[PDB]
Amino acid sequence: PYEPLIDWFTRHEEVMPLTAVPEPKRRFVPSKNEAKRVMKIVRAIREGRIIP
Amino acid sequence: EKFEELKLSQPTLKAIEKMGFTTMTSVQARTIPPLLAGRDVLGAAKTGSGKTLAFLIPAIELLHSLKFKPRNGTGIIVITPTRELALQIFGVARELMEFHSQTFGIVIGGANRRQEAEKLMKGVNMLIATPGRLLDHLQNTKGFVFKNLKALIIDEADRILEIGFEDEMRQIIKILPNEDRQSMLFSATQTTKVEDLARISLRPGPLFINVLEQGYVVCDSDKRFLLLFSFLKRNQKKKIIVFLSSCNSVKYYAELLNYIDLPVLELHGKQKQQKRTNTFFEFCNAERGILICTDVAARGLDIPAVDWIIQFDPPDDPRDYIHRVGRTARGTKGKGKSLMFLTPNELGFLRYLKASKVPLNEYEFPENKIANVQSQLEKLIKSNYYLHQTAKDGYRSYLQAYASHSLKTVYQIDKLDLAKVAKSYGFPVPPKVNITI
Amino acid sequence: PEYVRVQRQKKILSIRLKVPPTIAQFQYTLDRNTAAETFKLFNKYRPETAAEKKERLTKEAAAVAEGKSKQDASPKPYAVKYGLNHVVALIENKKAKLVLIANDVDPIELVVFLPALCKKMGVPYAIVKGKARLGTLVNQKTSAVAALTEVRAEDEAALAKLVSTIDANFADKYDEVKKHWGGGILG
Amino acid sequence: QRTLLISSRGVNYRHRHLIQDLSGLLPHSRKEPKLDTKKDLQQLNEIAELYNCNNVLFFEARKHQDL
Amino acid sequence: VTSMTPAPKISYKKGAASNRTKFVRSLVREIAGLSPYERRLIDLIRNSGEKRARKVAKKRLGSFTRAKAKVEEMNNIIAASRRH
Amino acid sequence: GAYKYLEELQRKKQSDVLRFLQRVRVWEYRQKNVIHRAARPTRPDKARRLGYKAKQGFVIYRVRVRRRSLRATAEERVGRRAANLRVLNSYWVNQDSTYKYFEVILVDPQHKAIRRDARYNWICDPVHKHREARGLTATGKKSRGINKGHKFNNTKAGRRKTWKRQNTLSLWRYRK
RNA sequence: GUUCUUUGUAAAGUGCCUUCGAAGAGUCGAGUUGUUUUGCAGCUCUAAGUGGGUGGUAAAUUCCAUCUAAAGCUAA
RNA sequence: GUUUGACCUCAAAUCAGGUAGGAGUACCCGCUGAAAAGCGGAGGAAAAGAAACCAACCGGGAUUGCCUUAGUAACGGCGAGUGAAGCGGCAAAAGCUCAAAUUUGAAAUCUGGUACCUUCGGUGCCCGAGUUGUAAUUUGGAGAGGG
Repeated sequence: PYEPLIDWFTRHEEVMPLTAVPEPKRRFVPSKNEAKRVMKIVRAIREGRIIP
Repeated sequence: EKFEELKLSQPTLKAIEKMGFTTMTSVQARTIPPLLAGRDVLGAAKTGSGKTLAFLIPAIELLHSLKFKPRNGTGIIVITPTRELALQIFGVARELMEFHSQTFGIVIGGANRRQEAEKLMKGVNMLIATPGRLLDHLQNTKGFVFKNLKALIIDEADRILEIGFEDEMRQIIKILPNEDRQSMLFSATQTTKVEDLARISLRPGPLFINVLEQGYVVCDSDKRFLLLFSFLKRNQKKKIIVFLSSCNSVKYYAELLNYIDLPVLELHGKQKQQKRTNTFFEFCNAERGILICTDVAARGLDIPAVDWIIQFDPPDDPRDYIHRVGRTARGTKGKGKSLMFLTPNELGFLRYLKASKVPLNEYEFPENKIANVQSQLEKLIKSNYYLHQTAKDGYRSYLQAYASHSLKTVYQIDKLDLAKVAKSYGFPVPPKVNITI
Repeated sequence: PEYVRVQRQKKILSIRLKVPPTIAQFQYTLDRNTAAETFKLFNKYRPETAAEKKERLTKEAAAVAEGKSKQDASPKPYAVKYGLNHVVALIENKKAKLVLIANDVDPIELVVFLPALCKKMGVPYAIVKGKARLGTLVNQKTSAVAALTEVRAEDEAALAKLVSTIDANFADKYDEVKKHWGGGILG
Repeated sequence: QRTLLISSRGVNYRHRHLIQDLSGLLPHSRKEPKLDTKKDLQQLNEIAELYNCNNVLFFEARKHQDL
Repeated sequence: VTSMTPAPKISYKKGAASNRTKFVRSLVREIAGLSPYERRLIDLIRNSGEKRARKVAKKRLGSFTRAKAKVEEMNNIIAASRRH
Repeated sequence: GAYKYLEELQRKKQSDVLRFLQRVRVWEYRQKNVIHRAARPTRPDKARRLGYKAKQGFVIYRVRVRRRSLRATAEERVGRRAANLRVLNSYWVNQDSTYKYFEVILVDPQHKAIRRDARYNWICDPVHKHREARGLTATGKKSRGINKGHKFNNTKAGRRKTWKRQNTLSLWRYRK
């Protein structure tokens, strides 16, 4: 037959995350890979392959 | 006599020079020639006499005289009740072993088990550990080089027995070898069940040397650090020492309050002991200063007559706190006003204060006078990675300090709102710490 | 045609049969004005396009090419978050202040845990109608998820009242009928 | 009495057909599908308790050669 | 010829279960609901005891120790639902 | 990530939601052809652990087979149909009393993403022509039974091989 | 071998400390049928996570060993 | 708003670019199969191949092939006869890649078109593909974050 769903496990709420994963450095500082792409464009403009 | 007079290896000499030690305390000056002689010992000494270093020197002498590989053995084994005392003994022992060649480690219930497991798989030539986690590591970790046991020490068997780890200790000693093992143990007082473990441990016949209102402030767990900050600003230009539990929270609160630019001295086991001595000297001579310290680093040294004793964290030994405030009052003719922070789960401690029969004064809190820096705290933690990690470390070591606490009737982790604790540390979401709850 | 015949015969065979209650939480979804204000919120937090990204890159790169190293200062980018594993990744920290969930995904099973997962994690989820409308606010074709974590101080008060609005309109209205087996009525 | 016949995972076909013949012999015996562990044996008691048998029989085949 | 102790290599599968995977499995449990023989199985516990329940579950399964875990799991479900 | 949710939910097949989706989709696929192109993997996690990537050069076919194995024959059908494609792998999705359904990942060695990107350029080798025709796929190696273990002995084709060992005689220049 | 250039807070490696530390399900397996001499295939049923596979071992409410299946490539 | 548009699906293209077939087939790999034939699929080799291995030792260490094990074990109207494998010696030696937790301070990825250029390609621009996940990093022998 059919019957409504039991929510035994949802009703207890986790006050904490699952994983104790340490926070990375790059989440706090300006993005590095952005800056590498910036310096790529800088090298292309120094070679004049990209016009300002 | 002196430490530098006695026969020692030169890196141990460099170590003792850099720890600032020249002279000997008298009971340790007594026990050191039997410590070199190779006899078992028990000993009555005050907590913090330097009695860690007392065994640390001939243990490293034994490891120097044997010169065995890290794969070869473990040898020196240290049993100590408190996670905080374990970290203090470890932090003293680090530079000592660092000038030496051998290996040093930690086994603590509440640490990451795969970490301690991999360190045991590598092998550790000097183990410092809590009694409860040792049964897990001896029964469960495979391939761990156990058969050597060059020596073994117990510290404060009163505190093991008062926690109640003595049956675990009996199972440990029944796992432990005896013939290669020598046993040395320090305990300020003694009981019969202490002496029963002593009769099992001490392999030769040993020679042994034997030598008021409180403030209480009930606060919610979120606003208590803020209220500490507010009360510390209001009582600026008054020297005050704050008692903590975990050295990480000591270092983090010190770095935080120095980032809020009010002058704060730190005092903890991770602090280098010459720097520790410098900080204590500067606090004692400066006479208007903020001192952040743990419980037992404060226990390890005498205290100047202070404007305030503030105890933020839960105590290591509440009985020693009751004796400590009494000896603080009777020693200091200048009035030292003692307070402890409380959480509304902790009021049973109060009736144990009513078991202590000393008077008690409730110190009230105005909700209007709140420093309101918590948004700046959260913006700071979202900004600074370094402060973010130190905040997480103070939080982690704080919760593991609750885990390592004896009086469950006074402190249950199930009672505590970790959301408010994180907001006190300044996290809007509590970070995950791998803690049995 | 065949495909018109099947796409009309689809949604008949579904409603004719009993759907499990972990489905039909979908289409019990957000009403008109609240979804409208939610979109007004998230269009304030559009992510940067590839063209706008490359344009700012060319600006700062021409600056460094002159050099003319102007300053080193930028607060953070704030935007919606839209990668599905990234959306789940922002939960279980928790970091998701609001989550929008598309009702229509053809592999529905990609999505079905997310209401219960934000339920147990306490995250204020809301089921939105149409993943194309998610893709429009995130410069994709479809997105099927929409997480939002970081908000300026100008918008933070609007955020909290939107959360309370959703928890009133979604969590109170549809919670018991979420447990019930939907459909089953023939066509 | 009720009876139970249990084999291990080890089977040769000539090693197998004997168990068929024995199941043909005793009707109060049963012909349960084979157990996983040749080593753990206490569970079988529970199995006999779940089959209400008064004598249980177990066949261990080591290395497909020894019975 | 005397001894040497190797560092014993234990697979990371054999270490333990994480908090994450227990959360994953238990969160899948209430969402998935019960399969129909599990719907039978909870009722068969409640009606005719764990003896007949384990026997029917072993009949549904192949082996016996899995039937133990299945019956114990449905007992955990009954304990999680009925008292709570 | 969300793939662990999909895997653990995927292990509970006769659970109510999965059999609901299964029962809808079997009729829905019954409307369509024996073989056709699926827009996306219905079980993406299973496709990932079989090696699917979502880029050009990855084609997903859905194939219907009547109840060799059924899976290998299902691979052979789409191998015969899309000859330009190379069959990566396949997996079960759904079944009926009349038919089982499989979802097959094929990879084109003509597309320049596949001809570059050296994680997958090996499949451009002409030794990888029709792996299902030689049973070089996963289900092919299972039905050939090629692993390590004493449980693995001389079986069918290898049996003829060791029949070959009994059939040929080896002689040296100096007789031993 | 010469010769021209390549850096951008670029990429990597080793020791120590600290905090973590997630893996192949209609699969494993069970029964039956065919086929082979134990696998394979079909049909039905169908799991676990200090898990699982496999083998010896017993002075026995045993211990120990040894690998990580259900994804892939690889010259001679 | 009876309007307009996102998608999604499905069609159509004398649209652009590619690719499949057939022959041969000594060797190889699958399928079928009698008293081999046949079918299908490749290459210069193919297959297999980096242990859910073998062992029980003072352990060994991907696969392949040779000598030995050995006409032994085992099987078989235990009749006809069938018929291995571990180890050892040698030849040759080579190891690697995914799939699981976030880059979220910026999809960082790629096909295609076009303009040039030093063209088994490169650069630029623009369409697209792609978050229902393309890159970097990590495959337990750990590894990652930091310091």
